[PDB]
Amino acid sequence: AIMPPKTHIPTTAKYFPTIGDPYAPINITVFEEPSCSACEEFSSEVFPLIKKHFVDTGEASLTLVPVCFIRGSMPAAQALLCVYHHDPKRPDPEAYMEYFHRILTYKSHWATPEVLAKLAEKIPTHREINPKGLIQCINSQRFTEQLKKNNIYGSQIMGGQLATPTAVVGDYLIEDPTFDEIERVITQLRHLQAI
Repeated sequence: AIMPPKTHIPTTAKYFPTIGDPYAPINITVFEEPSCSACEEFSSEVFPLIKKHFVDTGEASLTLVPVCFIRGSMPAAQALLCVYHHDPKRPDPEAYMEYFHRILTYKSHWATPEVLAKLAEKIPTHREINPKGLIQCINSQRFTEQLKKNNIYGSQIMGGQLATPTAVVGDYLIEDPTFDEIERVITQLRHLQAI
């Protein structure tokens, strides 16, 4: 009830939209924009492989951070965080990511609640996601200030390289990442760990 203020921006993966083991030695942190054209191939062909090869093995933690840089994306950005927080008790990144993926693979005035609500249907949650609640949360623009933290966070992280998709493996920064690039960097990280 009465506690100190929350951090402006968290210090551990546990408190970011993350799947896998939060204590894991390696952390993959990905930044994506709801409208980025280069992210469609990534979330569809690259992101799952990251999950399968490094996250499902307990080798890495996978964080996905949303950002809003081009007009028409804020509604979708709102919906993402609206779904991420569909349950007051527990944030479920699993629903939030699958929702994201569905948005990235969707074909400038595109982001409408109806389209955002339809994509949100049948979404797997740990006690279900309602359209009317989702539409209300989008119009409310609850998470405008949050997305500003994300933009500034991802910016300061990339030294201004505000382009997506951008994945961060350990302390390494890979623009327009591929699976080979990500794997090649992990091979180095496993090697340094071995040292």
